Formats: sequence, C-alpha cells, structure tokens
Amino acid sequence: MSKLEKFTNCYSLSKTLRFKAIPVGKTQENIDNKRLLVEDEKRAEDYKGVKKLLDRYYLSFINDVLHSIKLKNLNNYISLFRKKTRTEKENKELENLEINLRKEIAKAFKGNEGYKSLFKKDIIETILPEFLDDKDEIALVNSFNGFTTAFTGFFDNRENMFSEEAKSTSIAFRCINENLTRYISNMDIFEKVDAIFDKHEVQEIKEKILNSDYDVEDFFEGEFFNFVLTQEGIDVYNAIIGGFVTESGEKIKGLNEYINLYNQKTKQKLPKFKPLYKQVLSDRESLSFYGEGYTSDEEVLEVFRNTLNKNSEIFSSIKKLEKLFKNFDEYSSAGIFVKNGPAISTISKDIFGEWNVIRDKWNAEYDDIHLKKKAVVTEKYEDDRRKSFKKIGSFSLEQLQEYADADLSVVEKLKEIIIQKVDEIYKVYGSSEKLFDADFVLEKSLKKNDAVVAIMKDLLDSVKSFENYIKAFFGEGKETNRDESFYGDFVLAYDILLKVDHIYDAIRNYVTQKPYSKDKFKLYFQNPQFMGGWDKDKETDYRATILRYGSKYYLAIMDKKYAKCLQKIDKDDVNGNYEKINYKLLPGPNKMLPKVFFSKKWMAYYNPSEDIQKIYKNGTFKKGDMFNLNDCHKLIDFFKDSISRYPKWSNAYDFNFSETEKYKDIAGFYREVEEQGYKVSFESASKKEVDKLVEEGKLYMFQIYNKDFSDKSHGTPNLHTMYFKLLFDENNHGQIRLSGGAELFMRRASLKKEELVVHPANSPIANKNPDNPKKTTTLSYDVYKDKRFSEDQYELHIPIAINKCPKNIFKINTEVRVLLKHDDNPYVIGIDRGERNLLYIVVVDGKGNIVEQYSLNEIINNFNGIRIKTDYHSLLDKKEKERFEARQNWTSIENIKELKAGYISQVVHKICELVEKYDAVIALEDLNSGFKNSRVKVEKQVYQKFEKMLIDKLNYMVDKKSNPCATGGALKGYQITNKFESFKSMSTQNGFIFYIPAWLTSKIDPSTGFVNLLKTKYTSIADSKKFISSFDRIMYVPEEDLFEFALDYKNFSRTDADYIKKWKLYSYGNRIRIFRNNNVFDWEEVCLTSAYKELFNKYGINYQQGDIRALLCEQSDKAFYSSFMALMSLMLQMRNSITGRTDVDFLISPVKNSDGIFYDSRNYEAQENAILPKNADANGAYNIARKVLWAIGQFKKAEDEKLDKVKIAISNKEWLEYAQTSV
RNA sequence: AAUUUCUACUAAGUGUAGAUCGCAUCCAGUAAAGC
DNA sequence: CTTTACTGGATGCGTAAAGGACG
DNA sequence: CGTCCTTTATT
Ligand SMILES: [Li+]
Ligand SMILES: [Li+]
Ligand SMILES: [Li+]
Repeated sequence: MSKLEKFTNCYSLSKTLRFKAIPVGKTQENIDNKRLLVEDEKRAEDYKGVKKLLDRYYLSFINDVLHSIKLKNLNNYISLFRKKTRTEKENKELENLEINLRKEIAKAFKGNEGYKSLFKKDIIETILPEFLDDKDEIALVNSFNGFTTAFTGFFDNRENMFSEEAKSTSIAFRCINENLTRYISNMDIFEKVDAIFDKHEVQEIKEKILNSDYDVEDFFEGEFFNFVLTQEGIDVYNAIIGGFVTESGEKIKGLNEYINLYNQKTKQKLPKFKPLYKQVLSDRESLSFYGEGYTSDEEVLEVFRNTLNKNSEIFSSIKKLEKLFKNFDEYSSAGIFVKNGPAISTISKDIFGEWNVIRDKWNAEYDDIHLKKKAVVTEKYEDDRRKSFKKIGSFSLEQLQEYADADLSVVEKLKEIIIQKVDEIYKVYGSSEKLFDADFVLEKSLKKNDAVVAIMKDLLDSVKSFENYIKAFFGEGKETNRDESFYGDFVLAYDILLKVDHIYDAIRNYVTQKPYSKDKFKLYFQNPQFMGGWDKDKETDYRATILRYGSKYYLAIMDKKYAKCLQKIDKDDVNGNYEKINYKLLPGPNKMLPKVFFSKKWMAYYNPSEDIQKIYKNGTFKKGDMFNLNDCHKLIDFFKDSISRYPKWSNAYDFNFSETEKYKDIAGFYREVEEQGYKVSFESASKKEVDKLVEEGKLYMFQIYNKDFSDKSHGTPNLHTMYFKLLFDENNHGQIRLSGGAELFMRRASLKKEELVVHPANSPIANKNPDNPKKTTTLSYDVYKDKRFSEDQYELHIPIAINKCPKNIFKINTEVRVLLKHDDNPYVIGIDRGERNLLYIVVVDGKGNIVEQYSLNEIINNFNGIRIKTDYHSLLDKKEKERFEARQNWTSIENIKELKAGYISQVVHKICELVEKYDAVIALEDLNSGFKNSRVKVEKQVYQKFEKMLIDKLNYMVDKKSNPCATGGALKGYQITNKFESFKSMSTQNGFIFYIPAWLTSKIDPSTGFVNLLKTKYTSIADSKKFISSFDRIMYVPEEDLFEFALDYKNFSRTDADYIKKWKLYSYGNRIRIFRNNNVFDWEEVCLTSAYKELFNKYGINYQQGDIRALLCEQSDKAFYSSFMALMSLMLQMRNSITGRTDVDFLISPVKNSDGIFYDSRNYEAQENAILPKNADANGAYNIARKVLWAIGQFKKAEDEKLDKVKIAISNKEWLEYAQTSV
C-alpha cells in the first residue's frame, strides 16, 4: 500500500497497440478491383531496392572522406589513453579530445556542400539519377518521384550514421569509441607479447598477408590507425590476428592462434588480440577464398546427380581407391603408413576389436628400454610415454603388423574393412537412386522437402565417412621410403575425392537456409504519408481517421479521388449515426511555437518587437550563461498573445497559463502548452451516408478488432485492450494519449486452410492438464491450429503515449530510499539464477525472516479451483535439444526465444504479485559482461531476458483487476523503475531493483554466518606443518564421534573479513567429491570422521591422544599431507552439488550454532514452511535479499538530504559482520 | 487446440488466464556443420 | 577461416503547419 | 489558384 501509491504519473513512455483490421461491407471488393494491394506489394519490394542503391551512394560518400581523412593529434590522444594514472582533472582532458575526434570526423562529412541534400528529395530526383549507370536502376528511382516523404524515416536512419555524439549507430562512434580502444588495447598487448613471435612467424604473416609492404610492428604504431578506418583496411588488420585462407587453400596462422599454441605447451595465460568491428554500411567481401553457394533448387540437383553418380569421377575415385586396398599385399608393408593422431584408437578397434591395443603395444616398446628396473612405473615414465606416442607422426604397416598377436594380419583385415565401407556407400545409392534419374522432378521445395534432404544427407555422410577414414592413411610424410608406386595412384584418387568437401559445404549452406516467405507490406493507399497523424485539420491530407459505432471502433480511409468525402457529412437526426473523431494535437511546443510565430507567413502579421528577433537568435531565454529571466518572460508573453490571435490553436484548445511572473524557465511554459494542447472529441455523422460512401468505393473502412471485442467473450480483457478503451473514455484526463504514426500492413496467408490440424466437431478432444477434472471437450465447431495464418489478415499498429505530461517529478532511486528509511517492516524479494533451478524466489521481512521460498522451474496458477502446473524448465530443455539435433541433421530449427519470453511473462507476473502483496523491493545479482559465458549449455540467457521484461513491466505496472481510474489501475499505473534507455546506462540500483554482488551469497552458513576463508590446496610439505600448528586445537571428541578443529582466523593469512574470528570446525556430516577418471557413479560421499580415523591409522597416528597438532606435524611423508588437504577441503566444502542430478545440491556447515546443531539444508528441504534455506539455491536468494536488508539498515541511519551519498554496494567485510550478528 | 501477437490452456462453448513497443536502421552475439 | 540458422542491443521516428512546386 | 507533396523546428 504505502510505498507504491507514491509512484504514479512519473515519466513519459510510449507503447504500441496492435489490432487485426476487418473490412466492412464492400470495402475489400473495391480494394481488389482497384489493384491497390498489388501496388503496395510491388512498392514494398521496390522500396527495399531503391534503399539498396541509396546505400551504394552513401557508402561512396562515406569512403570519400574516410579514405582521405587524417586525424589531428591522434598520437597525443593515444598517449593519454594508456596512462597508468589519470587524475580527475586529467580525466576530463581525455574526453575533450575524444569529443573533438568525433567532431573532427563528423564535421568532415558535413563539410561537403552536398551533405544536406543527402536527406532531401534531391537525392532521388537529382543526385542518384546521376550517380547510377544502370538503365533499370534509373527507372526504379523514377517511380518513386511522388513518394520521397516515405523515405523520411529512412533518412533519419542515415543521419544517425553521421552523428558526432556517442551514439551506437554513428560512424564517429565506430572509428573512435569502438575501433580505437580495441586498437589501442591491442597496442598494449603486443608490447607485452612481442616475445613469442619467431622472425619467420613475423615474416610469414608479413609474407602471406602484408606482402612486405609494411611490417607487422607497423600496425601497432599510433600513427597507422588511419589505415583501419575503412572496412577494406580492417580486413587486413583483422587478418593479422585471425589469419586468412588463400586461393591456394593454405591456412595461414595468425598472431592470436600463435599465442594460444605457446600457452597450450607452456600452460601460461597471455592475452589474445581483439579483432576490429566492421565499419558502418560496408559491403564487406571477405578475404578468405570460398566457393559460392548455389542460387536455386535446380542447381543443387544438377550438381548432386552429375558429381555423385556412379559415372562421376568422385565415385570412380572410390572405385579405384578400393582397388589399392584389395591389392594391398602387393605393395611394400614398409612403404604404407597410417597417420598418428587421437583418431587412431578407432583404428585399433576396426582390426581386432579393441581401442587401446595399438597404444598399449607401443607402450611396451618404449617402456622396456626406458624403464630401469628400480622404478617399474614412475609417473615420469608413464607420462613421458604420452609425449612420445603423439610425437610419432605415423606408423609403418609392418610396424603395426608386428604388434598384433597371430594369426591376424593387418593388411588382410584392412582388406576386410574397406570392402565393407564401399558397400555401405553403395547401399545409400540404392535408396537414393531416384534422385539421380534425368526425369525425376521435385514434389516440394528443398527446404520444405525433409524427405529428399535426408536422402542427400545420407549419401553425403556415407561418402564423407569413407574419405575421412582414408585420410589417416596419408601419414603426412615426409617419410624415408614411401611405396610411391602405391601413393602416386592414391594421391591421384584422393585429391579427386577431396572435391566432395566443397560440395558438402555448399549444399549444407543451401539446404539449411530458411525457406522463402512473404513478409507483410505496409499499405499506403497512394499517399506517401498515409495516416501519419490524426489531427482533424490534416484528415484531408493523410486520408484516414477513426469512427465509432458503440462498442466497436472502425478505421475509415478515403480514396485519393475523394479526399473530402467525410467532411461534407452532417448529423442525421432520426436514422443511425456514427461517432466521428475530432482529434486535435499540438506536438512539440519548443519546435512548433517558434516555427509558426517566426514563419514568413506570419512574421508580418505578428510584428515581434526588434528585441524578440534578437532574443531568440542570441538564445538568452535558454538556461545557461546566456539565460536571462526577463528576456525569457518576453518570449512567454509574446507566445501567449500570438496563440490567442491564432484561430486554429485558440479555438481548438482551452488554454490556462499561470502568471508569466511565476515561470522559472521557458520549459515550464512549453510544458503547459504541451499539456493543454491535446483534445479528443467526437461528432455525429450519418450511418446511411457513410455506408453509402463504402459501397460506392469512395471510402474504405475496417473494424479495429481483437478477440476481446467479440460478442462471445465474457472474460477479462487483454491488458492492451483496456488501454484502447481508455483513450476515448471521458475519465482519461490525458493519462494515455492517442499518438500519430500509425501503420497498416497486409500479411498474406502463409498456410492452406484445409491442410491445418483440425479437431473435428462433435468428436471428443482430450485435455492435457492432468489436474483438470474434465478430460474431454466435445465442441460443435472445428478448431484449426494456426487459423490466423490460413487467411489474409490486415494489421493496424497504433502508438500510444503514457504520461506525456508527468506531474510527479522527483528522483526515483531517492524516493525509494526515503520510504525504506521510514518503513518499519520492509520486505525484500530475492531472485537467484542457476542451471539446476532457472530462478528461485525468497521473500524476507525487515528482520530477515523467511515468509516464502519456492523454485520457479515450474509455474503454478489457479483459476476457479482449477490448478495447472507447467514445467517450463522441462519445455526449455526439450526445445533446446530440438534445435541442437535439428542443427546436426540439417532439419528445421525450432524457435526458442518466444518460449523463453512466454516463460518470463508468467514469472514477471509473479514478482509483481509479490511486490504488490508485500510492498517489497527486489534484489538481483550484480553481473557484468563476463558472467554471460558458461561452461555448459546455458539457459541463463533466460536471466538476461528476465531482467528486460521485468524492468519494462515495472516501468508502467498495472493490475487488470483494479479499477482503471484508481491508483495502480490502467490509467494510474505504478512506475517503480527508472525509464529503460539502455543496459549500459544502469547503476547499482534501479528504483525498486538492486543489483548486489554475489560474493559469499551461496557458500555461507545461514545458521551462523560461517564462511570458508581458508585456502587448502596443496603447496608443500612445509606449509602443511605451518597449517596444522596455526589451529587453536586439533582434537578427537569421543562422546560425539567427531573431530574438532578450533581456530582463530587471525593466525591464518588473508582472513581479515570474518567478524567472529574464533571458530570451532567439525567433521560432522557427509561430503561429496568428484572422481578424476564402468563405475556406477562419477562421485562418492566421503564420511569425514570415518576418514580422519582412516588417515590417522595409515601413518600410525594416535588421534585419540589428546591434542593432535604436534602429532600430525611429526610425519615426514608427502602422501599424508597431500591427502590431508582433501579431508580438509571437504570439511570446508559447504556447498555439495553434482551435475545433472536432481537429488544433490545441498549446503552443510561444519560449525555448531547457539544451540549446538549444524546446518544441514536437507533437514529443511523436506519442510513445507521452513525458516531457513532448503538448498544451496534458496540460500543464495535468501542472502541476496539480506544483502539488501543490510542496505536498508544503512538507509535507517542517514538523513534525507544525504541518502544519495549512501552506498548500497556492500563491502565484503561489512557483510560477514552482519551475517554472524543476525543470529 | 482458436489468439493483434507470444506462451500455457479448453477454462462450460467461435473461447480462458498472463504477458505484449511497433517500425526502420546500424551493429554484435550464440549454437551447428565443414575446413 | 567459412557458411547456414536464431537472437539481441542501441539508435531514430511515433507531427502540425509552413514551405514549395505544379497543372 | 487550389491541390498534393516536401520541408521544417528544437524545453
Ligand atoms: Li482475456
Ligand atoms: Li540455443
Ligand atoms: Li494437439
């Protein structure tokens, strides 16, 4: 109640409502007969074409400056960029260059005298008719002579490219903010990593790529940046890091690939280079050579038959390649060699049926020489054999034959395998023989034809495996004796079998591309600015306006021939009438007031004093050093008077302006003009005459519609349906505004009506919810799946503006802090991410007490005593593998983003219900860019989506049950998050949302606050002795069958964070440890007390004998100390989880609380209403909430002027003192 | 298994509950197969 | 390195009346 | 000379 009511009418945001439009009467008939849709359909294809040529001219104009630009003082900026210590005044110096570098580039585009005419009608009527050289491209631009204003929104998309500000679409942004920092950051890495590069390695990149035209060290110089400003230069720059592939097909390595190889052999971490992003609008042709994909279905076939049939050389290559293996014995068994790699364990199996025998046979050879009888199997001898067994490049056929135990002979069993593999290829041809015939004609498009592709995929994979098998027989020699009589034939065939590798590529890239589909196309009705705005004065100009016949709204469109048809209509007293809109709007007071009252047309009529004309030009009314109060007043009084003399403004609106002596800035005056400048009203217009204007075809008319508008619906409306009703409701005092810019699309059907999945009428359908007690619905009418796509649909996109005039103006992050300082029992919601639970909620009160905790793997809703629980976590898993296995098999890739978004809508609702009920703030994890990456297949892309749709919902929060006119309803929705502009603008707090660090959120004891600040990984014998002696005591407690480890953290290093210091550890409980190598489980449950006893017996230790600290240090053997750490590590292994297993994810603590009992999360997961976390996941969210409860505690001390100075970001040291004092 | 549209439904009969910012442009990211 | 897919973040607009060109 | 398309103006 109390907190939420304050946040209404806070800021201005826009949304868009969408509606199926349905033609009224003869409207569609006259539309078809006048071919209006086909002209817009043909236009929307031509409009994408004219835009392509327009990009051609922009890119040319773009590169005229970027080729010849040289940046002033680029070096001087770069030095400041890599400064190790910048001061806050020195900090300000770097910006002004960076601001001027964008200014230097941005003005260089504008500096051309042809800049301004790139975004006016001249570019289509004049400039592009000159630049273009095609006779057809010249004609597609003439057809658009009428329509240049239809490009206005496209010209806006192009002036952003020439912006000077830090805007993501600006070219100046790309070159300086993005390319430079990446280039300069690479500049620092090269100096650090110059060491590893061989002089030939430097030259090989120079030889292959740079052509010795410049050296590699040249690029990382400051003054060579001007090369990479263009896309053409970047491709060369990105090549140094990435490399490229020549025409000759050699994979040249790049500096980033070399850094990895050094790091993989020496196990160090040197950073890799960042490639540079492309430049705006570049038509970038890649440098690496590739064979172009097939244009059409017919090509793919004609390649597939000709290249793969029996006659084709590729099959002939198999037909000869087998002959060599059948003739294998004839050639020297020392002249043929099997290459060495990891793929040779498979080879050992294909002969004698076992993988590791070829490895194990050779390991007996390397051992006997290099195994002196003392060792027998030291780690070095076992490990060194791994070094030798991959260094070997190949194996002689005779060297393999020696390994095998008789009778088996490699060459005879090699002759066995290959006949089998050529036959399996022969078998796929048997199934696929129909594809090859000259006659055969395809039933369905290749992408719609899963049956024909699986046939191609089967023949291609059967040919791919035989080749991929044979490739290992090359041996990369480089070999002393090669039975070159054999290999010469072998190379002749295999190089021709290598031709499939391009075909497997190109075909995969054709078959797997999404099928052709017809996008919806905007309707214009022969007007470039059709339906731009709703103002009644413009109704003739735009030619579309809204009508109302009770509970149904229509969209009327007046044909070009009859622009003023609806204006001559008057009320009919007796017969039926429509309600016709009388929309009136005054957009942009700051722009519209000077435009009209300083215009040439009215500059004479209003004679503004000589003072005025200088006041506006000198900008004395604007706030700043220029601002004068009385000067601004003179503009306000001038604008006030001239509006009163203005007829179409004064009459249309009812204007109340507070005394000019009361305004503090010109913004205050424009705001009232903006606020009082909008009026929506209706008039009466005869139904019989309007309907006559439809049948005549002078007026087209569609009904605005969604399913809530049906006369068969008795259910709660869609949230957007409410907004639409409110726009014209008389109780909407400007909260929601009908804005201009609507569009009307035509989406032709994409499915056939008869073919759809139909549940036949009067035949019982089965219900899928196992809780629904009615398992059958017998309907008297058909249910077509996706019926909305089986017929042509009209689309109407109506933008609205919510709170265009914000009354309540204050800082939201501050007002949240003010009310948390004064809430006696404030509530906090805790939301925790995971891979075992997608989202987990924990709700706590002002004292840290748990009221609610449940996982959100499954969404539960009840309606009218009907429960339904949907396992959205299962749906995301099955749909994920329905794309993985779809990607492998070339099949269709299912969409999952809708599913994820559909999941969030149920979650987004549940938090808002929780926020409404408990009046609770929200607590999320502080994640920067890095944490998005995950080791295993990730749904945490759901988490990033969870934020967006949550923040968006809180931006205007509505409950569809509250009365719209009441607070929290449709007209007065809550706004409890700062307006969403970008993810990068965010701070630690966003209104009710707090992004809090996750350190020590999970691996902490909720019962006591205990944490593992110990490092236990094994370093040496000596450190373990210093380890043990630090403890206050190590003892055996026999009456409890536990070991007790009392310690003071102050004796250990890097333990400053903990508050209590004095902790007594225990071996209580069981832990989980992962193996390092059949067996039932890949993990085991170690019993701690039953393992300390174990360890203390192996080295003859009297653990019973009082304190054991001196006793354990007595030992002199490494195996005792290296094993002790594992026992030590498990005691502190608070969180025990196992991958992929439902049962295991529990938190167990080694400390006794105030009542002497350990925290086992399992002793809670059984409870329904637990008072502590049930699992390591809920423990996270619980602490995430408490981290904020600490932040609320900070707010309780400070004073209302200074809450902005309160920092919500917890220090690691304050949090431990709080988790241990709270209990 | 209907939907402005998405998700889950059939919810008592052409639908139910929740959510839904469109349009255009620039850019990037992930997965997969081949090399 | 490439190619295909699907997916998402950051920008602009969400306008009437002046302006001009045109038959 | 009225009509339809193009430009414009910045709290
Ligand atoms: Li509804
Ligand atoms: Li995926
Ligand atoms: Li179904």
